[PDB]
Amino acid sequence: MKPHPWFFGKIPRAKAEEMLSKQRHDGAFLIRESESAPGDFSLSVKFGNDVQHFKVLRDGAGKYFLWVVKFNSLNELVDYHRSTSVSRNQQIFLRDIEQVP
Amino acid sequence: MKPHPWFFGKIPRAKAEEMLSKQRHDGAFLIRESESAPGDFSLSVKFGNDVQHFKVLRDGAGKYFLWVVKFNSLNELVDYHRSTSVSRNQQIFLRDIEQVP
Ligand SMILES: CC[C@H](C)[C@H](NC(=O)[C@@H](CC(=O)NC)Cc1ccc(OP(=O)(O)O)cc1)C(=O)N[C@@H](CC(N)=O)C(N)=O
Ligand SMILES: CC[C@H](C)[C@H](NC(=O)[C@@H](CC(=O)NC)Cc1ccc(OP(=O)(O)O)cc1)C(=O)N[C@@H](CC(N)=O)C(N)=O
Repeated sequence: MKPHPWFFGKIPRAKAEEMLSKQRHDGAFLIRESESAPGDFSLSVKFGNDVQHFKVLRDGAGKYFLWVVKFNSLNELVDYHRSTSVSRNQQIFLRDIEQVP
Repeated sequence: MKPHPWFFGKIPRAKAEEMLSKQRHDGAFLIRESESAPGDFSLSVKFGNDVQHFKVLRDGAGKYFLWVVKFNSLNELVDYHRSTSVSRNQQIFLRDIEQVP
């Protein structure tokens, strides 16, 4: 197993936008630890000339979700959204960022 | 910025032990998403011929901690424990795993 290329920890929201702006393909994303909401995660995704931000929500048991379907881990939430759009306005599917070697 | 080499998402506790057992230096670690406690994180660390597991605890606001000092993110908790032992029985400091290229 290898570490996930999408977990950036505590990077500012603006930094996520700076990074994803340079990505070529829509869907390029990263999970970050919110600075405005300590203890919560945020999902930042590239789409066109913009970067969309989503709150990773939790149900009463601690399961994670964006809209309706929830999971036992961020890992599963991320994988589910690689084939089910994270957006309700466009078909945007998560894909790993082209990491800098 | 680059993704953190310590976040492995949802990997089994046994898999974390398998991986860390191969690491040469004490302190080599990874953060994983608990399978027994969905929504919670676990910290696995190598020490000698064993792999120690810690529950990443949360306070009422969602801050993370192992013992007493708490942080606004897993990222900060991890960095704090690179210079303050995660153990009360041995001086074990977190250090990035020697990732396989
Ligand atoms: C345009 C992207 C998506 C579609 C849209 N996003 C949103 O509504 C954003 C709004 C925002 O960024 N406010 C500052 C949600 C959001 C709110 C705060 C936030 O703070 P940071 O952790 O500091 O970045 C991050 C994201 C949405 O409808 N989100 C849904 C679904 C979701 N899980 O976010 C919602 N608002 O419940
Ligand atoms: C030997 C390692 C450390 C020192 C020790 N660890 C512990 O007590 C472990 C016990 C355990 O693994 N039970 C199965 C805590 C622990 C408990 C459950 C667990 O489940 P998984 O997410 O499925 O792996 C992981 C770790 C401890 O005293 N931990 C403290 C501090 C902490 N934050 O874990 C505690 N138990 O509160």
